[PDB]
Amino acid sequence: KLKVVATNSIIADITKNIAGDKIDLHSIVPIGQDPHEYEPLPEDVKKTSEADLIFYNGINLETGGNAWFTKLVENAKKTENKDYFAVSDGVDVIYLEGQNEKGKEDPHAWLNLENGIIFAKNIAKQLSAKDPNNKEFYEKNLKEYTDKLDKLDKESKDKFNKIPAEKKLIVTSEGAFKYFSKAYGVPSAYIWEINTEEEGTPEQIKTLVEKLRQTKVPSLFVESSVDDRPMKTVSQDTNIPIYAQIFTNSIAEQGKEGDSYYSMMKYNLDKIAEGLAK
Ligand SMILES: [Mn+2]
Repeated sequence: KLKVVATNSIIADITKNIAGDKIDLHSIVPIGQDPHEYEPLPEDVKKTSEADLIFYNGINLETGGNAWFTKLVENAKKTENKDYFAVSDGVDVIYLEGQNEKGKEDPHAWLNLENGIIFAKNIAKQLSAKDPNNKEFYEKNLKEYTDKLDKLDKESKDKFNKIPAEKKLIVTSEGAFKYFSKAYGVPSAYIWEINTEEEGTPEQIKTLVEKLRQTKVPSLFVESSVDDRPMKTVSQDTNIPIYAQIFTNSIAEQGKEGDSYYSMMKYNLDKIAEGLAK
């Protein structure tokens, strides 16, 4: 079987939905772990060295800071667009502070379903190229999978468009939902910008509190993977409740709610549409 390596559980789950049991799949960043600044273990080094095909997010998720993915593919003698592929190729990139320069791409593309569809298309393309015997199987699965994501995308856009505009604001700790905001027409507000060193300072908290007091947003949200003390403080200082915990960097453990890219996004979209209609 084709030996495939995915850098994280989101990419691995999309790959499973396209390839099923036709491949030997290894995921580096485990469920619930941080896909930025991760430290690969010897098993990840060995599996990457043996892989036929490697999938990574790109757009600086795994190549910024410690550049753990760059070190991994360099030590494995794997070549870009031959052995390893960025599944984000083709997304309409967002840049930090709206400044279009290499290195300023915002990595959080999968938080809108159109980009999850692009990820899937890139995965199906490269699986079909490396394993042409299963090309028809991968294309059938790609069509079924992207139909499922597209239906969820259309339903959620219809729900957000109904929400009174004065309520439509997605508030999270990190500014990680800019792709979500662009796709769904829901502006973002947050405590700290992407790549901030000190997360949840008194200055950051005070700044968001002052912004939110001038809005009618009825609910705040908090990422399940972050320390919730900064958002709890914002919630108490603004008197706006935290409606739900939401997924950002990972799917959930198998058997739990949100244990796939689709179910993670359905959970987020359901909780945010519900919370903002309050
Ligand atoms: Mn992030």
